[PDB]
Parts: sequence; C-alpha cells; structure tokens
Amino acid sequence: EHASRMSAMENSTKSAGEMLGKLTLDYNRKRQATITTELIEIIAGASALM
Amino acid sequence: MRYTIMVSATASDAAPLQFLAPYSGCAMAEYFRDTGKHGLIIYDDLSKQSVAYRQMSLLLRRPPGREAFPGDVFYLHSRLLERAAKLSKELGGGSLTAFPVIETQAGDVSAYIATNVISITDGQIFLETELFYKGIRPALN
Amino acid sequence: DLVYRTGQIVNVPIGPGTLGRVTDGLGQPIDGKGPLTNVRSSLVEVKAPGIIARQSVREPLFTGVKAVDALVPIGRGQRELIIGDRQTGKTAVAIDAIIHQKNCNEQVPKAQRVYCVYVAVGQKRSTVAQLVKLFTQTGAMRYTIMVSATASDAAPLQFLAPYSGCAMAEYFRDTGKHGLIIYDDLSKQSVAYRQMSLLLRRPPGREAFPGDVFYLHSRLLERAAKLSKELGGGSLTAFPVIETQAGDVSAYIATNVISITDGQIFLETELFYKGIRPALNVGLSVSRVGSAAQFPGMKQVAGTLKLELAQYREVAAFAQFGSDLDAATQYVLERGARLTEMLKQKQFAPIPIERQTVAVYAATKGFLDKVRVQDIVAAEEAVISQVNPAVFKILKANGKITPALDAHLKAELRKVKLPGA
Amino acid sequence: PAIDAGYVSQVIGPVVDVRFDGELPSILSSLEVEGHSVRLVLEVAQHMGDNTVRCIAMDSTDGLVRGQKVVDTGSPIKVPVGRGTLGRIMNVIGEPVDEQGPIDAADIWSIHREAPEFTEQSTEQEILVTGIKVVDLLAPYQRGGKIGLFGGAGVGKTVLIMELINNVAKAHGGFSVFAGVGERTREGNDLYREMIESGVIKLGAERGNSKCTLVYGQMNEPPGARARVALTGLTVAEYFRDIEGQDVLLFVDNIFRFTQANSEVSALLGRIPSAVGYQPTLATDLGGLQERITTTTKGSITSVQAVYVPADDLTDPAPATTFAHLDATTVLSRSIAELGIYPAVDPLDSTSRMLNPNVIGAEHYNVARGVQKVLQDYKNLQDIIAILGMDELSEEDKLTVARARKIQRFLSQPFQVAEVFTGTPGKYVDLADTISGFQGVLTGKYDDLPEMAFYMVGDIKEVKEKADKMAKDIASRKEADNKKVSEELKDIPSLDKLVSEIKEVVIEEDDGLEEDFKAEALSSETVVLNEEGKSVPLPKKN
Amino acid sequence: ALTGLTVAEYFRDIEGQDVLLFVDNIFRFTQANSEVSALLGRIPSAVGYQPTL
Ligand SMILES: Nc1ncnc2c1ncn2[C@@H]1O[C@H](COP(=O)(O)OP(=O)(O)OP(=O)(O)O)[C@@H](O)[C@H]1O
Ligand SMILES: Nc1ncnc2c1ncn2[C@@H]1O[C@H](COP(=O)(O)OP(=O)(O)O)[C@@H](O)[C@H]1O
Ligand SMILES: [Mg+2]
Ligand SMILES: [Mg+2]
Repeated sequence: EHASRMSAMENSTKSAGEMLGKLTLDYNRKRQATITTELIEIIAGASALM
Repeated sequence: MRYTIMVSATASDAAPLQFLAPYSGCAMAEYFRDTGKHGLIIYDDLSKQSVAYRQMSLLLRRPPGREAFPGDVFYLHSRLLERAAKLSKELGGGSLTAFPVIETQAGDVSAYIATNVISITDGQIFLETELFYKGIRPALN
Repeated sequence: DLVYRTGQIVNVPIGPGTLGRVTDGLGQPIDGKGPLTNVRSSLVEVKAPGIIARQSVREPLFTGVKAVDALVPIGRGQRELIIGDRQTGKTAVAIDAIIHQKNCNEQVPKAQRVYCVYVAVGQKRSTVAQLVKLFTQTGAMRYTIMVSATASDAAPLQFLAPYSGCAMAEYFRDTGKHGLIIYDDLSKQSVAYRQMSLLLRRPPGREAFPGDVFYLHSRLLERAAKLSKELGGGSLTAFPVIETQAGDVSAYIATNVISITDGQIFLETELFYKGIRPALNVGLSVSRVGSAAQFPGMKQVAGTLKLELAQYREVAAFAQFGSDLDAATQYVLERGARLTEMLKQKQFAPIPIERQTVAVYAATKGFLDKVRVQDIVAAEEAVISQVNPAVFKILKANGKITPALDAHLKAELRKVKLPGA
Repeated sequence: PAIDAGYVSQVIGPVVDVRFDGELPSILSSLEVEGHSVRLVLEVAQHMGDNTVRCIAMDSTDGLVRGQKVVDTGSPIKVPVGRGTLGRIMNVIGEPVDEQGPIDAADIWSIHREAPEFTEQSTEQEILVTGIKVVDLLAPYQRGGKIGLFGGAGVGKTVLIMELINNVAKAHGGFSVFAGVGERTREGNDLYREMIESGVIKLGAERGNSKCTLVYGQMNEPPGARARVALTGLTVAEYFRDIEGQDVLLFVDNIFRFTQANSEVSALLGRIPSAVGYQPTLATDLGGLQERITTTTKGSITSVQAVYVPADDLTDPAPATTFAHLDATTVLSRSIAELGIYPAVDPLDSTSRMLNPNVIGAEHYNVARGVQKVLQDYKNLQDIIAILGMDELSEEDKLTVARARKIQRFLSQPFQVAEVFTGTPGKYVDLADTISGFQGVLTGKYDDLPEMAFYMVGDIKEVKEKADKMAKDIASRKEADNKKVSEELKDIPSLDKLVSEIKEVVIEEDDGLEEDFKAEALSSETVVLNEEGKSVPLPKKN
Repeated sequence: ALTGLTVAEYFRDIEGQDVLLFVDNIFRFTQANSEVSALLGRIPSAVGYQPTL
C-alpha cells in the first residue's frame, strides 16, 4: 500500500504539473488577448473623439 | 393569446426597431399597470436590444466603451426595467412584473450587459448548461 | 518630392531569366549578377484560376522526406501548411523538397520537371545567404528562384514578396510546367501587413490584425492550383510556413491558413527535442488531396504503416509509466519504436521514393524486428546498400510493388547483413 | 448622354466613391464602370452627400482611375433565376462561369429581397433523417428548418456538409442550391466533378434534368463578391421556393465569410468598429440575410449552413450572432476530432428544436437525454480522472465512465464521402437502429464488448461483429507460418529480365523554356511617365 | 450625492450636530459620471471609466 501510494502520488504530481503547464499557457493567451482587447477598445474610443 | 400581447421586432427589422421594442412592450404593458390590473412583461433577449442600441449609437458616431457599447447602456436598461412597479392604492394598486432575459457567453456572468442587468433587477434565475445536461430541467442554479 | 507614375500595375519580372537569381520583394536582383535578362513583367496581383480552369490533383510531388511521402503525401497543385514552433524543422522540410526536386529533375522529361520558388519573408539576411550557398552547392539553384524580403527590409516589401514569388511561379504554372513555392514564415507576412494596416490607421480586429488578413493569405494561396488540360495542364504547389507560439495552433493566423490550405504538416516541438527528426505529429497532420496522389507501392505499405502508428498511440507514454504493463502489447511498443526510428532522417539528404517504399517495406513486413532500436537507422542504410539496385528501377518504372516483385524483394531482404543483433 | 453617368471620385480598396452630378442612384442599386479590364459592377451602399455615393465593388478595383465613367443600371444586382440555372455555376453577379454558354433565364430577380412576412411563416416541425448517428439522435434536423454546422478550421464541417449532400439531397425530391461563400476553389471544382459524375448535374442537351445549382463566390474573390454571393444563392433558392413552389435544399458553405467580407469592407466605409473588430451592423446584416431563408406557406427551404468559428472561440460575435438564427446547431469540436472521433460533434453543445418529446416521440427523446446525462456525468469527472486516475473513482462512477466511453465511440461513424481518404466504407444508419443501439448501451446490455468495438461502426449489429473480429484476431496470433516455396518458376521471371522489359524514358538537357516566350526588354533605368504621357526614364534629380 | 452631502454639511457646520450620512451605492456616482464622459469629449481611461475617476 505504501509503495503503491508512493507511485500513484508521483503520477499525480506528473499529471498536476502537466495540467498546470497547459493552464499556464492558456492563462498567458487570455492575458495577452485581454491587454489587446482593452487597448483596442481605448483606441476605438479615442479615434471617435480625436 | 387571449391575455397575451406579442411585440415582435425580429432580426430582419432595423436596429432602432429592436432597440425600441422593449419600450413599446413596456408601454403596452403599462396600460394594465395604470388601470388597476396586473401585468407581466417578458423582455426576451435584452442582450440583443443592447446590441441593436450599440449599432444604432455607433453609426451615430458616439464614442464606444466597454465591448464598444455606449456609456449610457446602463441607463438604457435601468430606465426600462424601473417601469416595472407595484403601484399604491391611490394609483389603482396595479402591478407590472418584468422578466428580462440575458444570454451569456460560455457562462461568463462578468459580461458588461449581464452585470448591468443583474445590478438593475431584483432577483436572478441562473440556468447553467451543465445542470441542463445532467437531466435537471429547468436548469436552476 | 516629385512622384512619377509608371503607367503599370505593380509588376515583377517573370520568365526563365529568374531561375538562379536571388531577388528582393519587388523584382530587382540582389545577388549581384546584373539585371534580369530573359524575362518579362507580369502583375503580382492576379486573380486565381476559377473552377473550370482546375482539375483534380493526380500526380505526386515527392518531398524526399520519409515521414512526409509516406504519411502525408502531397500532390502537384496542393497547398500543404508546414506549421510548428520555432526550431522544429519547417525550413528543413522545405529545402529537402527543393533539393529533391533537383534530384528528380534530371531523371524525368522536361514536361514533368518542377521549378521551385523560395520566398523568405522576415528572415535574417545571413540565413538567406547560407541557404543560397546550400542551393548552389547542391546544384538546386538551377531550378530555384529566391525572393528575399528580410527583416531589415520595409514591411511593404515583406507584404509583397509572397505575391512577387507567386507571380514568378505562376509563370511556370501558366506555361504548362510545374512549380513549387514555399512561403517561409507566412506569419511574418501577416505581421508586416498588420504593421501596414495599423500605420494606415485601419481598425484592428483579433490580435490587432486587420479584417482582411484572411483575404491576404487566401489571395496568395488560391493561386496554387492544378490547371486543366485546356490551360496547359501545369501546376503550382504551395508550402506555406506558419510559426506557432508554444504549440498554439488555435491562433488567428494559424487557423486562417489551416482553413485555406488542403492539409497540414504539424511539426511537434516535443518530438524535435527527443531526437525524432522530422518531428511530424502523425496524429494531427493530414493531407486529403495528395492522398489519392500517392506513389503506389508507398500506398501499398504506408496505409499499414499509418494504421500501426495509429494503434501505437494507444499505449503512447503509458507503457509502464502510469500504472501497469501488459507484455502482450509489448509488440506494438517495440514495433512502433522501429517505425518511428525508420522515419527519422538526417538533414539535406532527401531520398528517392523507390528507396523509401523499400525501407518502409522492410520496416513493416517484419524484416527488422530483431534489430535493436539503437541501430535501425544503420539497418535502413544497410538495407538500401545491400539490396541490389535492380529492384529500385523495377519499382520506379512499374510504379507499384507487383506480385512479381514482392517475391524477389523478400528474397533480397532476407540476405541483408543487419548490423549488431 | 451626361445623364445617369457618374465618375469615380476615390478608390479605397474595394470601396469606390462615385460622384453623380445629375441624379444619384438608390442604395443597393448596381452600377457598372466603363472601360475596365473585367466587368466591374459596383453596388451602392451609402449616400455620402455632396452628390457622392459610396459603392462596394463586386470585382477587383486595380486599374481604376478617378475620372472613369460609371453607368447607373437603374436597378440592384439582377441575377438569372429559374430552372435554366440548374446544372450551371454562376458567380455573384449571375454570370455563367462554367463555360457552357449563357444561362437561360426564366426571369431576372434582384438579389435584395425583403424577408417574408409574419403571416407567411410555416410552423411544421417535421424530422429529416440524415443517416448520421449523433445528428439523428442528439440534435435531429428539421425538414424545413435552418441548420448550422459550427466548426473551427479543420474539424470537418466540409466533410459533414458533403455527407449531408450525399445522404439528404439524393433522397430529396426538389432542387438543391449550393452557395459557396469564401471557401476553396478546389472544393468547388471537386463538388462540380462529383455532381457531374453522380448525375445530379448533366451537361449539354440534358441540362434540364440536373437537380443542383452552384453559386460560387470563393476565397479568391474580393470582399465585395463574398459579401453578396450568399444573396445570389438565396435568390436562386427563393425563386424555386416562391414562384416554382418547390421544396428547396440550400447548402451554404461558410456563412461566416459573408460576415467577414462585410467586416472587411466596413473599415473603409468609415464606421466605428464594434466588438472584437467586426462591423457595427453584424446582427442586422446577418438577420437581413438569414430571415430570407424561411419555410413559407408556398414553399420550403431546408438550409444547412456551415458556420466557421474564428479561433475556436464560440464567444466570438459572428458565430454567437449566428446561433440565434438556427433551428439545429451541430457544434463540431477540435478536441473530439483529436480523440479520433469523426464526425467531431460535441454532444453537450449541439442542440435542436426537434429534441422535444411531443414531436419525435418519448422513446427517442428519453434515449437522447440519457446519453447526454451519461456524457455530462463523464465530463464532470474529467478532472479527477486526469489528476488521480480511474482507480480512485467510485464503483458507480467507473460504470458511468465505461458506458460514456462506449457511447462516445458509438457516436462516431464512417462517411461515404470520407471513404476516399480513410479506406473504410461509409455507413448510413437508420433512426430506429440508432435508438435501439443507444438503448442497449444505456441499459447495460453491452458491458461485455470492448470500447473499440463501438468505434467507427454503423449500428449495434456491427459492434458485435467487430468484437468478434477483435477476438478472432488475438486468437490469430498462432494460426500458421506463411511461406510460399518452389514458386519462382511459375509465373515470375527474374531480377534482370525485368530491367530489360522496362521502358526507360528519354531525358533532355537545356530544358528550353524560351519556347513561346515573349522576353520584353527591361532596361536598367526605371521608366516613368512624363506630363505628356511618354514612357521616359527618371530625371537626374532626387 | 452632492445634494445629500450638502444637507449633511449644513447639519455639520451650521447646526453643529453629529450627522449620519448613509450613501447607498456610491459606485453609481462614478457610473453616472462614466455615462456622460464620452459625450463631454473625454477619451476613455482604463477599463471604461472616465479619465477623471
Ligand atoms: N531532420 C533533421 N535532422 C537533424 N537535424 C535537423 C533536422 N531538421 C532540422 N535540423 C536542425 O535543427 C534546426 C532546425 O532549424 P530549421 O530552420 O529547420 O527550423 P525552423 O522551424 O525553420 O526554425 P526557424 O523558424 O526559427 O528558422 C537546424 O539547426 C537544423 O540544423
Ligand atoms: N467524417 C470524417 N472522417 C474522417 N476524417 C474526417 C472527417 N471529417 C473531417 N475529417 C478530417 O478533418 C479535416 C476536415 O477538413 P474540412 O472537412 O475541410 O473541415 P473544415 O472545412 O472545418 O476545415 C479533413 O482533412 C479530414 O481529414
Ligand atoms: Mg525558418
Ligand atoms: Mg472548408
């Protein structure tokens, strides 16, 4: 039991590092898209006035 | 249909017709509220009336805001939904209850029009798409 | 300043005088070999040929890459996206295609030769110079034009260099010959066009790209076609290259060119650092137009190869890594490793297709299962060296492994000295 | 002569402004430019004031000068409509591009029609069986309804719409109208050759027996042509619906390209952009297009429209606006395709108005809702299975995961149009076979059979006939040792007699590309035009 | 909010009293100033509020 839990928790660290690595890239894409869309909104507001 | 009025500004109609159709339906429903009867008004797809208002104001060259909506898109739904009231006895005691509908995108409740109409209305009825596919119909969260 | 009009829509020199010449994005040569002599000017913005002007893709364009010509076969007139991260071997596949067109051009008649155009958009000038030295020292510059709008050039030149190279290749398409154009880093053309659009104060869309950034690549890639018999019968094959960030192929320009081209060559960044080169993502990369335009014999073995690599990815990286090992499906693991190491191939060495179908015949029929996985790359060259060269000529001329040929091939495949083991 | 003739004021890409000094054309009225290299048709979009209209060109504007005479046609874009358009390919402005002569027009209709009124709406929810398991089970298609195939560039909404053409349009009794909006020209040529070969398009004298009209505005065309070619397809379909009284099929590949072309021309019309970069008039343009496709009282149109999501974003405004126009969405997913499941239909994102127990019966409805419940319970467990494994699930949940992994292989199906690149023959599946199969997988009748026995099979019979072949084959590890001996002198010669009977081809050095070549003389100095128009070199001043 | 505040400021300064000022949703002050600021000729600030927030 102890030696199989030692391997199952290694598999869980591997899976929760893989999931975290994909979710970090997803967050970075969402962050980049967020600054881009907020900046495009500010430029579209300023180009209607200037 | 004996008790129902239907105000229908469809997708083929102009943007001011879809912008003005909740106000037309509220004015038709305020007759029962002001003459002592009790009214029920459903603004189905209020998030499409906001989109029609966005188009109508962007083509008037007014400056855009959050998701290119007008700045006064809160006032658009607040001055519409505040007309749903329960009057006093000296005004007849008539009532009008509103059921506005907002469509969200992928369950994002933090959208602009969604948060505005949540801050305007009294209650909320949330319908999740994961409760819908688990057999729970209506999918009340 | 005085601005004079020339009287002509934006044109580049097209013709047989462009072969061997390095060019900028406007038509004037930069290799220092004087002006273009045997040439004439045509427009860079040509409407693509219509529906009647095309015919179905029948003939195969051999890349010379084993992983490409077996699993994602590419016909003449196709558009095949080469997509992947930075330093995953996209340019290597493209220049293996150009070198292999040089190698096959000396063995076919002149009506079946392929004249290549390499458009380098946004690259370093040093890598373009090294690539010109490569195409000169491999003899491939005789059939190759190189258009070069480097990173120092103006962004209108990087925007226009794919259209310039496409007109230079549309000469070969329209005159009944066969062309092969490679838009290397077509993402950099969209970056240059985004620069031109934002400096023109046009309202930006997704990822600050203009609204007509799909039209920018569809104009370019619809000109790669296979013309009908009443238009000369010529063809133009496009190899657009799109670079992805962290393997995100759901990006804007990536999904634009995926929804334009016929197939894809997904080059995974994980297999490129595990030594598997070319790092072809076999699960994602398709080619559904040159699937009918495949060399038969390679179509006889490569379907079984792709099926066995499909059922190899049912135990992919959980052989005993996750919970357990079966030891009845040890065979699919120790055979998919052989089929993986069979498809690895070093750079600047493209293989004729008759020497690829024999290698995948030896890898698939079971002539290499007792070879250790560390020496299958030596076993392949030992098979190609030790089997007599008559079977290569018979398979190249007949165009299929005949029932008269597979017996002699299994005869010549059981008397090879596979090293080690 | 000077009346009804304006001149080009300014050329901004596909947007041309024309100044009419005498009298201005109406909005949507078509104009024609005199002296162009092609027939350049402009369509008036705005009146800008100062006697100037603002137009949208149906072809390219390269070569336009700002003095060119522009003739008002006095009408919108009129295309030939009728039974004489059957078997013909036509572009956005009705010109025959199939090189079969002029189109024998029964009439010429304006491509801008008002949508049919509220009194001319037909509310008849009748099912249309397609032979696709996931489509017939989880989101069935209405017989006279609008159908969307939402997809993300490579997930298979062209293979799905080709299979719907293969399955539905052959069993149909009316006319089909394929509108190609912004798709590949190779795909239009492939569909033309397949429809000529299969006999639904006939050439020459038997052209009247052809049952399909192709209207092609593909992605090589400028954004003015891709913005109005859906209207040409609608006009050809609306003539069959309204005047002919027929039941029409209308397949529109990539209705997104209409929206994208309007957003491309909208930046040069001088508008403030809406959300993520589209035009402010997205919803009203899409509504004015999609409300013309209606089963009326005098005819029905079964519309199947492929919709493209731009970066696998369903929250993008152009598919999110399209979602409210359709009776049955079939959302194809990238992840389902990456699992190898084809058609890659998301079962928990595709919906239909026909999935109602009072219209398709309670048995079919209960089966579809049970399959969706099992798939939703598996999607709820997708994170525990990933980060912990299946060994930590409950015994009731491992059964849920097993039945869900069976039903999500069983939703996949081979296609008759995908058999050319997959090798497996296609499967048409009847509706009762789908309900009878998914009843058996829901109740637990097939917990014996493995998960891959359900993958890419037709019906529930073929699951059992594949689990037989999967267990004959593991017993076929020890069947025989195959050897063919004493064979070399039966019919096969040798190695060297074969190289003597091949026909080696002749090769030629110095390829000779100077045959039929013009070879104009490009001099060193760049040639410009002086003020009298002569081709002179540059002056020596900078 | 300025009207309720000047009633409380009269009750604080002149009457000298200790005042309670309950303001329900002071967010709507900034929201109401945001709805007019594009029409006052001000280019927008961060997420969609006025530059003078
Ligand atoms: N099949 C191969 N075998 C061995 N090495 C290879 C192979 N293909 C490429 N390489 C090496 O790996 C590197 C990949 O460079 P390459 O230009 O092919 O990638 P790329 O995707 O074009 O990168 P970038 O876009 O950044 O130029 C090169 O240095 C090359 O020498
Ligand atoms: N039913 C199917 N069977 C097998 N392969 C499919 C199927 N549907 C799609 N594919 C694969 O996915 C790709 C989808 O291409 P396409 O049909 O053009 O979709 P899209 O128009 O969305 O790009 C094809 O290259 C094909 O290989
Ligand atoms: Mg490169
Ligand atoms: Mg497509």
